Amino acid sequence: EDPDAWLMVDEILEQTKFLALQVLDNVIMTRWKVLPREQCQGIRNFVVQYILQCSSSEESLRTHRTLLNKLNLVLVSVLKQEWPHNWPTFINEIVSACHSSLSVCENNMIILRLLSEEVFDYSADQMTSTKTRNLKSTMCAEFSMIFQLCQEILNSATQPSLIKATLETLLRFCNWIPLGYIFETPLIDTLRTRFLEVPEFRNVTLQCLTEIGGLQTGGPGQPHTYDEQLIKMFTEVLTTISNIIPLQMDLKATYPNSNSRDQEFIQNLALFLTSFFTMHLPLIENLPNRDFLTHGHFYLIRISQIDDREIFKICLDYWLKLVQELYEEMQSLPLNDMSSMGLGMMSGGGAPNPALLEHYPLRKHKYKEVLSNLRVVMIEKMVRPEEVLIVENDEGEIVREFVKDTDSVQLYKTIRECLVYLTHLDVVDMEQIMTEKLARQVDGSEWSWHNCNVLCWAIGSISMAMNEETEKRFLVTVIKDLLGLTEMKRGKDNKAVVASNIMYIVGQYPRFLKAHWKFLKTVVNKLFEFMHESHEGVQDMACDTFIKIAKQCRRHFVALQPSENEPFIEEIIRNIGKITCDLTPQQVHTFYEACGYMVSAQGNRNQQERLLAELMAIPNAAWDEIIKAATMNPGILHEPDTIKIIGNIMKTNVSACSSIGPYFFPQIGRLYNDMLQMYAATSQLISEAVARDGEIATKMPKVRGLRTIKKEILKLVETFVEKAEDLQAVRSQMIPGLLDSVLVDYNRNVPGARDAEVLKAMTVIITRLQGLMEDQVPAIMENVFECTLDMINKDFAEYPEHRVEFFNLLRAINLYCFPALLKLDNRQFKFVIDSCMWASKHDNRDVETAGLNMCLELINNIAEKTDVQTCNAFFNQFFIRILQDVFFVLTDTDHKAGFKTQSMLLMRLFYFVHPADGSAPKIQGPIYQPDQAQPGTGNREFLANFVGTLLQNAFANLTPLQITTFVKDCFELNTQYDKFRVVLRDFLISLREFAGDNAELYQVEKEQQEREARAADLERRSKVGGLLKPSEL
Repeated sequence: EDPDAWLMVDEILEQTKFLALQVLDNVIMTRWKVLPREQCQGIRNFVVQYILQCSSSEESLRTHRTLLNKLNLVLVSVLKQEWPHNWPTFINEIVSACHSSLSVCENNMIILRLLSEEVFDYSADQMTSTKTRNLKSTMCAEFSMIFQLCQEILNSATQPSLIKATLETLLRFCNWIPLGYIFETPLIDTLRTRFLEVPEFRNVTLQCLTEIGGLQTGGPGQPHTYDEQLIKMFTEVLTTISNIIPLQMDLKATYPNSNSRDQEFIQNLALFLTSFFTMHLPLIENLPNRDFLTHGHFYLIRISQIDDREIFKICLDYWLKLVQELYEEMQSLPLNDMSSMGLGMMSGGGAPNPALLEHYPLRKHKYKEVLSNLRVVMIEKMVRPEEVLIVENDEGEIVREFVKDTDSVQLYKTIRECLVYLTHLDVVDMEQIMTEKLARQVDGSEWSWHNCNVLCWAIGSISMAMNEETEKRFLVTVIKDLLGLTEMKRGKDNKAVVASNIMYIVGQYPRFLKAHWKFLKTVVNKLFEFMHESHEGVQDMACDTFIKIAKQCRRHFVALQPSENEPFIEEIIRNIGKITCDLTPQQVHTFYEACGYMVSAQGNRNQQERLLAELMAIPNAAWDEIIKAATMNPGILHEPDTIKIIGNIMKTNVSACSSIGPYFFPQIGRLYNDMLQMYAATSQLISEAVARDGEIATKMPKVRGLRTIKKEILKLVETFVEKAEDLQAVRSQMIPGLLDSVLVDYNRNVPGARDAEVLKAMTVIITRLQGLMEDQVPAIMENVFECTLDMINKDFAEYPEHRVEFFNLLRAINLYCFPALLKLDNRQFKFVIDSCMWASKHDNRDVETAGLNMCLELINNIAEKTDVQTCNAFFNQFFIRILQDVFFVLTDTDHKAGFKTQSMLLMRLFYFVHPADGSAPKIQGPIYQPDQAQPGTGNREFLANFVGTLLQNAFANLTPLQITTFVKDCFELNTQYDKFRVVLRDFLISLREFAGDNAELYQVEKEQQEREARAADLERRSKVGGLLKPSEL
């Protein structure tokens, strides 16, 4: 036990002694109770002495720096255990030690910085609600001594290392030091005058000042009001900064040509300004000079210009907070009340004419000039929107990208928000800036892909912020200019960029087009032009922009425009093939979806039928051709070409049906019969393929194709069933034939052949139809239930899709077709329960959630919707089975996520035995489990006893009385969910393994706060136009 270490440090010879030190530290961490008091005191004594020996000479210090480092680490390690108990003296000892030699003082500072790092790291995540303040107040007296130390040290020092370490320590202790002690003392003057100017001390000095500025003064008068001191600090520091940084100096170009220290300094400056402004802004506003506010914000802009993601993130956050605070002032105006006259700003959207408010005494005007710059920079720092699918790769060529980092996306949202607020503050100057940049992009030869892109992205992203009129004018100019750019600039790249931008913009402005149809027509034809170009990305974006525009402005296409002789949709239908010539099938599907929206817009039923007919003319004709061909021989069906084609037709129909909805029935009835026959055919082809080539045949491409076909058909059927309005007809006409086609086949098919999409379909049709599938339910269970289960038993993990969809199917059945469920054979029920229980016994959170949900719905339905004898027998077996399993799962370290439902489930279980209401108490289920277990009659008593027996297994450290109280708590709190689950939660927390398990148990409490948060965010955002995307409405 380290006697050999003492001898080691001296007698040896150096890696080995360090290793021994690490063993020592690891042991002290490992053990603390075992040591005898004399030996603990002794080890502290000797470690202190050995520290002292190297100290007295700076040469020895620099020579032994690593050894000193490990020594200090061991010291802080022991310190965490020993110091909180009883060691005030150490601090004073350190005070006397710094007043001994320079070196000793340095080491002391390093030590303080280390201990502070170890404790403060633990306490800075705390948010400093109540705890950090109390700790501060308790150790205030010692901290004062520490201040006298740091201050006088700062005054006496001449050695760089001393000053540096001192400042580091001061930084670490800033929050903890009494604020009054800080402010009354001329510490600030000392920091500014000597060290801030010195390059070496400058960064750390600035970080300290930043921390002081950030310091919350939650009492304006509680101790004293420190606004006056802070103002002096900010002013003088700002002046010094002005001296350090040239006005003419351009940060953007300079910054890349800089080392780590300088960049870190700029970061420190941004953090400083942002922190101070965030916490104490009105102070500078009220100042008469006004120069410092504007100068600081100008610095903020210059720094914001710099191309660095971190710095820019900081600046951006502050800018957002500022512009929100400024805007909400306008929002809180009495002028809102005069919205009726047309005056002021509506609660909705629409930026007000800036001129109307210039006569007001408002904060915004103070920043007027600054704002005019900010917008520009915000335009310059705009990023690629969600909708845009193409980007120039580093190498050169334009390419298509599916998704981007979340970090980029949230950045986009924040920047958009800022741009919107800026636009609201002054729509005119905004319009002027964007118009200028636009004119330069078109003719001014300020042209670059980057500039054009960011400008256009900014333009599109301000939709609904501007009132319809200014928006109208501006958009007219923009559209003309971009069309000009579209035809003038050539080459795949240039045209791709221009087209992309114009498509995004027109995508973002539906309302303008609604009142100005000619532009709508023009941009549509231009979309087709873009569609025919070589690059796939422009095709995709053309189709997507088209579907957006169709979605928002569907009604106009059906209507007759005064300009045109016929409805535009009619024009589209005839030329549809020519348009879709170059398209990939997905693009085609999207197209047909948009057209589907347009068809959905039609109020006239017969015309709707006609339009739908002519719309599906091509897929229907192709379908008929294929039907004839397959009718002659179904061998053609098992050909890659045919499979892919049929799949395409099906997907097209899916898109169309998805957009049109309830009025798709004329189309489907036509196709419906032949689909069933195709389904039966393909299935039969599979049965032959397997018989010839064994069960392995399913792996081969042909069978995979057949299954693909069947799946597509089913997906179409599902879609239409979702959209249906006439449930009775669907039940009568579609369902029996559908089940006739799918079920017996599904049963007879081999496991390889069986497809989960059938189960998905059953789930969907039962979900929509509800109590009309009840008659058909026995047929489904007969053909599905027994065979599917055996696919789970033999193979534990296999057929996961089948697993999830089987369970979800059962959930749908019980949830929607309960009265039908009571007819099941008793044997099947146990399997149902087993599946339900396993569903919880899995690592996947979602399927588990669904499982516990299903069990809950089950027992609830048994209680509330069933006769008492049926229910009480049901519980006679399943109450015990379920309760047991639920407890097993809850008690496990894994499956913590399920707690949210688990909590409720138990609550219900107890609810059925002893409720908290009733003049004469109402028992949901009277009789209990079979006699062989216990002949002892009584529910509550047996429940308590049994729960105790199970609980003793979990943890034996519990008193029988603890169990007793817990059970009673469970019984009385069955009425209130929150209280019950909380008590259970804390009770679980008490356990050691659960203490180390952390807290997943707070799931519900997390959910509620996010619900309210999002509701608030959406509420304030709705109050401001532009913040809501049209599609999000």
